[PDB]
Amino acid sequence: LVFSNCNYNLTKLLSLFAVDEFSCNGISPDAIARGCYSTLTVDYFAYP
Amino acid sequence: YISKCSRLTGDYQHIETPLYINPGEYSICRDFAPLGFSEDGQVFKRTLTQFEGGGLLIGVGTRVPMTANLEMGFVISVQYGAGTDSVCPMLDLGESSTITNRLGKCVDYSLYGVTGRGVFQNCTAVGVKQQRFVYDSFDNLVGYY
Amino acid sequence: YIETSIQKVTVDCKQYVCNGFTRCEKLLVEYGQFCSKINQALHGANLR
Amino acid sequence: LSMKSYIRPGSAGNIPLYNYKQSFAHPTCRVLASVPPNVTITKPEAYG
Amino acid sequence: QFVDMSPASNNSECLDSQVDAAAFSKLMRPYPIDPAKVDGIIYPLGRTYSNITLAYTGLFPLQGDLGTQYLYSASHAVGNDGDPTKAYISNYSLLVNDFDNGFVVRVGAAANSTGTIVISPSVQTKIKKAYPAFILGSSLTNTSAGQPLYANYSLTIIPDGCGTVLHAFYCILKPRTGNRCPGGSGYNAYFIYETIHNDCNSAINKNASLNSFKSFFDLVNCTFFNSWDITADEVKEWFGITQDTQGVHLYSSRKGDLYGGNMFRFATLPVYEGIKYYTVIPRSFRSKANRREAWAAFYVYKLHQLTYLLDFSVDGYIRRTIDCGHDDLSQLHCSYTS
Ligand SMILES: *[C@@H]1O[C@H](CO)[C@@H](O[C@@H]2O[C@H](CO)[C@@H](O[C@@H]3O[C@H](CO)[C@@H](O)[C@H](O)[C@H]3NC(C)=O)[C@H](O)[C@H]2NC(C)=O)[C@H](O)[C@H]1NC(C)=O
Ligand SMILES: *[C@@H]1O[C@H](CO)[C@@H](O[C@@H]2O[C@H](CO)[C@@H](O)[C@H](O)[C@H]2NC(C)=O)[C@H](O)[C@H]1NC(C)=O
Ligand SMILES: *[C@@H]1O[C@H](CO)[C@@H](O[C@@H]2O[C@H](CO)[C@@H](O)[C@H](O)[C@H]2NC(C)=O)[C@H](O)[C@H]1NC(C)=O
Ligand SMILES: *[C@@H]1O[C@H](CO)[C@@H](O)[C@H](O)[C@H]1NC(C)=O
Ligand SMILES: *[C@@H]1O[C@H](CO)[C@@H](O)[C@H](O)[C@H]1NC(C)=O
Ligand SMILES: *[C@@H]1O[C@H](CO)[C@@H](O)[C@H](O)[C@H]1NC(C)=O
Ligand SMILES: *[C@@H]1O[C@H](CO)[C@@H](O)[C@H](O)[C@H]1NC(C)=O
Ligand SMILES: *[C@@H]1O[C@H](CO)[C@@H](O)[C@H](O)[C@H]1NC(C)=O
Repeated sequence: LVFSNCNYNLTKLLSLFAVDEFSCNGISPDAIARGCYSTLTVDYFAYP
Repeated sequence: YISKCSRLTGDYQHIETPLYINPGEYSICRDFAPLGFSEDGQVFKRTLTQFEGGGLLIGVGTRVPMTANLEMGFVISVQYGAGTDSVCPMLDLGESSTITNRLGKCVDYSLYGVTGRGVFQNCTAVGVKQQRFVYDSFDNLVGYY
Repeated sequence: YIETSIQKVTVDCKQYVCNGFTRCEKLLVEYGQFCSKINQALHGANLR
Repeated sequence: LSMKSYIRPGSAGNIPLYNYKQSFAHPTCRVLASVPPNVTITKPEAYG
Repeated sequence: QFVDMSPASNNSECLDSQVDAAAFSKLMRPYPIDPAKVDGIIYPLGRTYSNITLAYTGLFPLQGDLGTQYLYSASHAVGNDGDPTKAYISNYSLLVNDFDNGFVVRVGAAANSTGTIVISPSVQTKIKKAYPAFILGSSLTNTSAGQPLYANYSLTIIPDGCGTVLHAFYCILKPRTGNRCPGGSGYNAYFIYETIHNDCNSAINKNASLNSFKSFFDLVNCTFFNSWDITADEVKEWFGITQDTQGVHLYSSRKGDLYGGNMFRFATLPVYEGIKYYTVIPRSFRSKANRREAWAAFYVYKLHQLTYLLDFSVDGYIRRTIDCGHDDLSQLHCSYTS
């Protein structure tokens, strides 16, 4: 999913998932969660 | 998950070349079983045409039991300077959203996904208006539309 | 004995730094405003 | 222990905002442990 | 989650045509890539400069590259005022190319000038701009004898509306089983064909070429369908197609620099599979023999990962470029970035 020119509700994303592991390179979660970006790209899959 | 994806070649079909994917790319063995593998270690064979290279493409798939709760993986990537529109968290329009009266004072600007510190003045239009940011040789912002 | 000159040496910034490895050169493209300054400085010193 | 990722430095949850933020002015260690059955520390009714 | 292509073609069989590759292969009016006259240059994304020269590393064509030349002919018509009978096309549809990095297209090169008519060598008339049609995909197959047909999902880019609308749809092509169609008995070639009388000299039908396409393939589940509007003129222009992790980006000069010729992005389609092959669809023009007019060729240059030296005017447009690897003097000029 490619996101450009939109706004996302963080309240929902906090509740719809229970995070078990963060691992970030170059960025931190509370910079995607507090800053505005030219584009987001999310690759999602089902993984044990 | 796919555990073996290799190309068979040879008159005796005795040459195996493992096929590896590049970052952020799909696999040629994706279309063997797009949904899932019905049995552990399931093996599929398919023939390739001359345009792709030819031979017997081979795939093997492994099956892992489903857990009580669906567990998911996400890869998030942020791209800078890929346009003139931005992705943002839902937030109220800040009262600091105007600059018409604070010309000449150092401010921390966050404009459409480009961030920095600067002083704004009124100037004549240069560059292409369509792209909203004018840069110098050293990748510093010098004009804003 | 009176010395009147030194040996004129010039350097290739993209060969000294990255010994022909294309993996290294691609990271040096972000640089290369620091290579020209080395190349231009040595050209002037040899010109003088 | 199921919310360990939310106590890490750089999480995007509500723990660093309204619950607990760690200070890195000094050498620090964040330890998550489990109290054995026979150790006398009364459990709360739930986590909050 | 699928757009519906409800007006499916009910045609009994695909239209007959005669393919003659030798006739088109003879014509040649080369256009080597010349950095001095800015050619096929993608303007930097999301940023502009004014009155400055710098070095940009991106997707650029090679200097002095001949490219590939494609021609669109007229249609066979019996009688001076008779309606067109059958299509005259080249074998473009049977050839599979590589999309490795992307490609740029010179369009409307021979506009405003006289030239021969392909179908009738004797007739010489003024040439008109003809936009290309593309199919891009990631996997292939054959009918039975080796004619190439695209697999599950294909991006199809077709101009319509007598050169006034551009249609791009990412969807599934199912070979139709009609007579002499790709799933039929005698499959010579697939092409798009439009009658000038139906649309151009009337309320312009923005679906003619798409309707012709539906005769050859059925549009199975067929995710998305996008359409942009094209102003009608006879100016030369540039077009470009690129792909990366955000999808398939489309560039054109008409979006921002109609006269200078710099290419600006206007669309980012969500095609993330990874395009490996592309093919030009023959586009025959159908009308009477007297109305027959020659249509300008287009040139498909191939993009490579290169560095150029770009000169930006005060208005922000590019007027001079140097390919930094063509020869020693070019590398010297880029080394001093001036
Ligand atoms: C083929 O013929 C076309 C017309 O038959 C030519 O189209 C003309 O191109 C001119 C530029 O070469 C245009 O001039 C522009 O006019 C606008 C309107 O006022 C100005 O803003 C622009 O500044 C001006 N361009 C420049 C560079 O100053 C004409 O308007 C335009 N006319 C029509 C009817 O389209 C083609 O140029 C000509 N050559 C080619 C290669 O197609
Ligand atoms: C041209 O063809 C397109 C097919 O892509 C038509 O768009 C669809 O038309 C059908 C039939 O009316 C509708 O049910 C669909 O909802 C349309 N698609 C969308 C996305 O709205 C289009 O109407 C045709 N135009 C003309 C003039 O025939
Ligand atoms: C075209 O596709 C066919 C099947 O889809 C491929 O199979 C061969 O087809 C040729 C004739 O086209 C037959 O003589 C062979 O016996 C077929 N092989 C098998 C194993 O059945 C064919 O390889 C593809 N390519 C060409 C050039 O025909
Ligand atoms: C958080 O999400 C809720 C949805 O229930 C929404 O009403 C609220 O506005 C969001 N927070 C902010 C700051 O927008
Ligand atoms: C297509 O036509 C060209 C021009 O003659 C020819 O060289 C080529 O072999 C043809 N290809 C096919 C597949 O017919
Ligand atoms: C553009 O840059 C040149 C290079 O120094 C300079 O001489 C000139 O004044 C600048 N402005 C214009 C309008 O050319
Ligand atoms: C793609 O098309 C081929 C053609 O036969 C088919 O075998 C294959 O299953 C298709 N792929 C998917 C994912 O359905
Ligand atoms: C189109 O979608 C339907 C339902 O989603 C599916 O059954 C069908 O196989 C799809 N078409 C192809 C060619 O796979």
